[PDB]
Amino acid sequence: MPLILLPAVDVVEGRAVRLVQGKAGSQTEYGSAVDAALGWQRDGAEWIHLVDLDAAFGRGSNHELLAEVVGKLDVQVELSGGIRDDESLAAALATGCARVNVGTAALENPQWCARVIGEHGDQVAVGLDVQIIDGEHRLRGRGWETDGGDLWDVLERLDSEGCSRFVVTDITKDGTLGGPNLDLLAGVADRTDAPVIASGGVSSLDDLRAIATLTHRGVEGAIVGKALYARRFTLPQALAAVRD
Ligand SMILES: NC(=O)c1ncn([C@@H]2O[C@H](COP(=O)(O)O)[C@@H](O)[C@H]2O)c1NCNCC(O)[C@H](O)[C@H](O)COP(=O)(O)O
Repeated sequence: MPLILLPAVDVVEGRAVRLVQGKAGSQTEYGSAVDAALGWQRDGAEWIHLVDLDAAFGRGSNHELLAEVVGKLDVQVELSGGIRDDESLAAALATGCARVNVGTAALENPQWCARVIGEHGDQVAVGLDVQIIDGEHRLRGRGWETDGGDLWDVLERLDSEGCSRFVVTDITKDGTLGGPNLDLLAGVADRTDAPVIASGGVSSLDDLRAIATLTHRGVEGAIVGKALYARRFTLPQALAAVRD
């Protein structure tokens, strides 16, 4: 089965934006979130990775707009950002999205996260936001502002709890067009039976072909942000590339 592509729509104040390594001063803007989402759908997206960046950064919410976007889309939505308790989880799922991602909550409230995993199964994936410094793989929460512990210990815990799916980002590569971290992706995929979704750094069609070589090891999909918005390549080119 080919690598699934998930065009990203990261939302700040109703707008589709990109950042370089999550920094405030690096923001590029690409029109309304709804137009971005419908545009990728028109180009053939099977999935949209829809993120509330304001919620992720704890500075506000785009929930009502995101609910409208999910409602308007025919294709499947992976919704993320600020899902950290029973209210926010239920509100996300009530949009009718295909699944959600929790990130910070896996680091800060492992007990809640385990119970959510146990009751929601395939509708909840966990985002692992990784920073590697001197070979030390650390997780980051709260818009990458906090340390969330050792990647490998947390990965094993979530795997033992029956976590359905992992979304793995190298925060150093995110929004850089510097290429994906194939070693990190393989490392995670080899240490869980759960499918892995690659996120961050894709810069070319060759980058997608490289990720596609990991599909047999557990890398089921790839989230693509900047490369699409910055027009490095088109979605149909990308869809064709993961098959060639
Ligand atoms: N500093 C940040 O950018 C950031 N801070 C938090 N998030 C996201 O918030 C969501 C969970 O929020 P919670 O911590 O659970 O409240 C997770 O999906 C987490 O990745 C962040 N990123 C969310 N956006 C993910 C992408 O970066 C995008 O989906 C593409 O993969 C871009 O990569 P590319 O432009 O290099 O292609």
